[PDB]
Amino acid sequence: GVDIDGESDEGVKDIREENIYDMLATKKFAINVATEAATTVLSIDQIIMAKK
Amino acid sequence: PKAESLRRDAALKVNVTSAEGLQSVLETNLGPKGTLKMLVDGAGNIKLTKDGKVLLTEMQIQSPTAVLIARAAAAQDEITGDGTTTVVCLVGELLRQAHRFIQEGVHPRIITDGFEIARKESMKFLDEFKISKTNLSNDREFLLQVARSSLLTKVDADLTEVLTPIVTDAVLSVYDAQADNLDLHMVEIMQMQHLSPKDTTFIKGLVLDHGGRHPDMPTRVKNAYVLILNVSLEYEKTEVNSGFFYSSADQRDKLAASERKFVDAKLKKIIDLKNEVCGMDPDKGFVIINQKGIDPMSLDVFAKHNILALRRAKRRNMERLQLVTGGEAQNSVEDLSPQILGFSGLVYQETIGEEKFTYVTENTDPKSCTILIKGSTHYALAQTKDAVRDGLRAVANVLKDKNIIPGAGAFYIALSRYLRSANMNKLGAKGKTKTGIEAFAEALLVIPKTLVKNSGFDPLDVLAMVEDELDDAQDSDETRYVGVDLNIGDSCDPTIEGIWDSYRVLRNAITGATGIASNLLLCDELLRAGR
Repeated sequence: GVDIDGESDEGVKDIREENIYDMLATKKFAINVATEAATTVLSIDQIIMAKK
Repeated sequence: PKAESLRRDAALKVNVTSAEGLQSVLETNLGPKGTLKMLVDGAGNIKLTKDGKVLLTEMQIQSPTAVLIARAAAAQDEITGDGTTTVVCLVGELLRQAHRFIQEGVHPRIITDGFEIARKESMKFLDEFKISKTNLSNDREFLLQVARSSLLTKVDADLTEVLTPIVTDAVLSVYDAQADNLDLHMVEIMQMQHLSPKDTTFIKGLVLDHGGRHPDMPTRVKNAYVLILNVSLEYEKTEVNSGFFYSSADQRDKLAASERKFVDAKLKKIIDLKNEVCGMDPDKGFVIINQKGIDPMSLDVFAKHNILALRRAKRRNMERLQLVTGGEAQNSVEDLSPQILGFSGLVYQETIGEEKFTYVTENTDPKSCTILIKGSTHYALAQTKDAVRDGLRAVANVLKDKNIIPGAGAFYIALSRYLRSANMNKLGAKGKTKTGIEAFAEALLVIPKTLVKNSGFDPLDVLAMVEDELDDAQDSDETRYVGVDLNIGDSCDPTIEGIWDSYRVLRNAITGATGIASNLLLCDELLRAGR
């Protein structure tokens, strides 16, 4: 993974040593939300509002 | 000494120019490759709709020219229900094609009269181009591809496969096979948040708002009798004015229980009906509707007998339950009869803390349907509902009218080719009529060019491949329909792909857009009066 460093010498280390991982239910469900969030923005080519 | 020929041209040009701005806005969202427009009032109202008529109602236009454009779709949504954006594209583009002819000195009457002549000739070619479809119920497999025409337009095509069986099975289930008609008012649409739009499923019965809350209620009840209960089970009082006089708190329960005996006396006759007919028989259930409220004492009584308790039902939804279940409304408990009980299938209630729905589904003759659209966000509820209401009204004219027309610009390209070669052979109208027919033929070719423009493919290449294919089909002595394929970019067979449009939708689209666009060029001057 991406090591914070600030210690030891150089390089990275196994993330499984600290028992840190992302649950599949969190990652898999976040992909469907991230695609639909950017789809709405790219699909809107015009906006109309009023002064408030 | 003032006599002016300067009245030739006037704000009519601005009337055409104002229509050009509305065209460029509604040109991008036309078709399944279009864009999803978003309008915000500023008070928290956010609606995302690709339909043109829906958006124009929330936007005020000072230009009177665009007012008649929005009013022209009033008859389209109430009859055809589809193609509101296509009609607007035909009105705006026809003004641009006629702009070059006005500057050359062509009088607008010949331009106006030339459109009515081409409109009457288009109706003669429309009867030969249409295809009559049988009323047999074996066409459901063919109706699946036809229903996708309205579905693929308003969504990203990922939810089309989910809503395809729901829309198809909704109309055909309640419709016996005959001429008759179909009624979309019997289909109710409800919404609930905190769920994904991919969970949308078909509902055969009616969905109820307030469900029963108790841990011991049975989850699944198969073959249960529905009984309408019109009496209030809440706390009741003596029929005459009185009061509660108690010296101690123990004496209050004696006077309070005296008024509660009226409710408990009617509950003894209700529980006896369950054990009277199929009491100990397996796969049996007894469900109480009870539109009115429920007292907390009956919660433990109905739980021991596995009786579903419901309260606070909508008055409009009760009229449909009498048709689906068949049980008559029972006002008095003493008059309750065993024949009042109806028929129902397996009833399962989903457990959710926010709301609980009761499924009336799985009936012999429900004669009703419910389309449940659920989504987490606000725009997911409005966008999907727009595709369902447009899909039901598009198929509505498919079952009523036996004629069907291929879509994807099949009729727009073919009609422009027929009217082009037929004008030189007839020559029975006038020599100046060619300006109106050529402008009307070129105004119909914008629809196939608009669909391909949003896809990114060159509109010049698709126009040449279709015209070259139609010339080879005439010399081969056969009938082959050609259409625009947006995914690949080449031509396609509309019969194999399954793109089809109703006859009444395109009939009023060409006729409606012709009269409205012709009346725009008839305006001599724009007058401001009344203030």
